[PDB]
Amino acid sequence: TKQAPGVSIITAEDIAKRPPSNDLSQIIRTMPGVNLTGNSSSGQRGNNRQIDIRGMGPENTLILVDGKPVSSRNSVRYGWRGERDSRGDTNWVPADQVERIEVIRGPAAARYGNGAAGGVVNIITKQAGAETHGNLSVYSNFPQHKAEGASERMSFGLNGPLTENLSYRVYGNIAKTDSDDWDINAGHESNRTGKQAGTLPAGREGVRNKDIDGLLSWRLTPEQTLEFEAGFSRQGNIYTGDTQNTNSNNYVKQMLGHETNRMYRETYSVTHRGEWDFGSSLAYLQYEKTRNSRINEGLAGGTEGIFDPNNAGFYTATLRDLTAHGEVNLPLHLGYEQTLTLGSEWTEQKLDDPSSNTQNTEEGGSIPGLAGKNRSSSSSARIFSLFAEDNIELMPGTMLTPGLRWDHHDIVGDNWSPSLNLSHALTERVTLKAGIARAYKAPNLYQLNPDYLLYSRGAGCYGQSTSCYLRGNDGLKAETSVNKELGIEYSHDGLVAGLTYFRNDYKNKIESGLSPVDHASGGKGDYANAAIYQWENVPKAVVEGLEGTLTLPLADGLKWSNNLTYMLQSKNKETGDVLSVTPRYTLNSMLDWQATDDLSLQATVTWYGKQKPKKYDYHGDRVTGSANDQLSPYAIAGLGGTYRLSKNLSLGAGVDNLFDKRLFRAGNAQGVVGIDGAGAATYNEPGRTFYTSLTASF
Ligand SMILES: O=C(N[C@H]1COC(=O)[C@@H](NC(=O)c2cccc(O)c2O)COC(=O)[C@@H](NC(=O)c2cccc(O)c2O)COC1=O)c1cccc(O)c1O
Ligand SMILES: [Fe+3]
Repeated sequence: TKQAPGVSIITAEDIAKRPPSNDLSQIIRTMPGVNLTGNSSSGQRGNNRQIDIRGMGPENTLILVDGKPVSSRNSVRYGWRGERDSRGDTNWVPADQVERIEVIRGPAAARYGNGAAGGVVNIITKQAGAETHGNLSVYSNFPQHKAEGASERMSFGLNGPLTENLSYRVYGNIAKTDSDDWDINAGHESNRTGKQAGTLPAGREGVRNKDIDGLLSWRLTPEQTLEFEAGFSRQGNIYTGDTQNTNSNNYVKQMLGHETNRMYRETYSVTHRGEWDFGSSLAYLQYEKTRNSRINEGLAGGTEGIFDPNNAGFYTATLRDLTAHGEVNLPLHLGYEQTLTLGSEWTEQKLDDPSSNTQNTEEGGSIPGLAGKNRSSSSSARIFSLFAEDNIELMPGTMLTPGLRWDHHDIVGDNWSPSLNLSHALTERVTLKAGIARAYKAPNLYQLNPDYLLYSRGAGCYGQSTSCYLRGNDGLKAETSVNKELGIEYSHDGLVAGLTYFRNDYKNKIESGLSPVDHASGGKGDYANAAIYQWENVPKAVVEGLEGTLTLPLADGLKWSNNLTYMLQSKNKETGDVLSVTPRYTLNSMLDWQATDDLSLQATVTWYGKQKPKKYDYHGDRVTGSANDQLSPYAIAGLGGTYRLSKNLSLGAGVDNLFDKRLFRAGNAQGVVGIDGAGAATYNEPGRTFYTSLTASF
């Protein structure tokens, strides 16, 4: 099965029958437990949604490629409301070179450590064979409404042997998703008056991709393998008017249709793999270098996250991320039969950002200990980590898996993340699973940095109208979460029925603070002597929900599958507001008809439940009017198919959103001056869209 309790596999076959436009989030999000959301509740950058596991936010979803971390979004400014203007990190590997995807949710993910408090998504690539193989994949879609951006995608792969002990695989992808038209939300925008009249919330950003990966596998002995791989990728956007607050100016408009951010991502990795008598061994060194070049934005008030016209032009933020990992695996023959794993891990994150730390203090007054001009660009953190797993067979069919992970973060201090995972055959058809772990979150380098400084004259300040600063805070604690799950699954002859309950108790969630810690001195007029807030740890928050699956084989050629997410709770227990905005439930339904040996056909439905916006504004006050708007439940249906022409050639074709259900971003969630709020209506849902596809492979 592709769904056990806590875990989902997506195969290459699934990727082909629900072909993604471009980013994998599209298909990853259809698993149980998984949503596609922003990180907090502002609605800012709300068309830039990313994979969210059990409502824990997408910063707590750790993305791996072939077991190796992706850190690139940590190169984008982390803003006052916990969003980055980033597309996330699931669009680095092209869909057609993926062998499979693993999604691991809650207690089974905490053993991976930093940033897995929601879970892990591990994107696995196809590997070289016994003979030389390769493929050519093309995809092209066609929206009904021309406003919306079409997508085109071309990718190859090519792999095989060279000597008897030498293998290679390479692939390369070129793709484009056109942006939505700059005006796509016209007539649907929130009410905009005075200076802000005419402003627009934006449609989906476009992107251009170039990815090129090369790998050599060398197995210098029967027991010993050595891999070298390098990746070069580049995403450049197509800008369509998006700004943090939905305000506009002339620089914004000048840039409509142009590249305004480009991310270059380079990865190099050496991996040694060892298999002998006492068991298995594995170690790797990865260097990820991310360059994030974008137009300078402002860092104050309504000017936070809009192109700054006084400082026109590009800056480049640089992320050097360094990862090395070691492990061994020992079968142990003892009074209980078992498997032991011992490992270290070391990472370094260097961040150079010459832009984010440049807000100055001439208006709100200055801040003792913080220079107003030429603050450092630099941040870094190292975590060292040790861990051990034991995989214990109590009695055949029953497994107990304890592990301990310890992490030393060189600023925040020591973390202890223990875990315990149980599975139990109760019957030959029924299996009970339980897991309880404490997962780990390192503050990001923006939260942590006393030189990172934002400003507002009042509207964004919690509990007051005066000017205020927000400041990074090196005193911060790590976020930890006690992720519980209890689940039960019937499985027999492709009949599958399972239901899991999960609760994550969430401690020290980091977030812009509520009380001033101090006041600056000096500055101009009514803004002088502004209040100073920091990034704080929220003492307690909770998420809670249900994951279900049901799979029935209607007849031989024909399979009916369903995945269910239901979100019971999502609560900042300090403020009482919600953490993320999710749909109350999500049901995904596929019917799969294997009509002939050669022709497969697929119908799908997704039902999304209601969605509620935040209740409180940036002041902490209760919102009014269109800031309260909710999104009603809706469903999206789709048909597609794949017709095999030969061993060497298949064709695909279908329609996403059969019934043309469309939604439109009206703005951000709350009122500001001149720009009424849009509540939960913060994203654009695309309409009917035809697509075709073609895959040739030897
Ligand atoms: O969405 C927000 N703005 C909107 C809506 O607010 C406004 O348009 C006005 N605004 C206030 O009167 C205000 C009254 C009382 C208190 C204020 O802070 C006001 O701004 C004017 O400000 C501006 O025109 C611009 N703005 C600055 O230059 C600025 C420069 C330095 C410092 C600033 O604070 C600035 O606004 C752009 O502002 C906007 O478009 C918004 C969000 C989050 C936090 C904010 O502070 C926002 O203002
Ligand atoms: Fe302001």
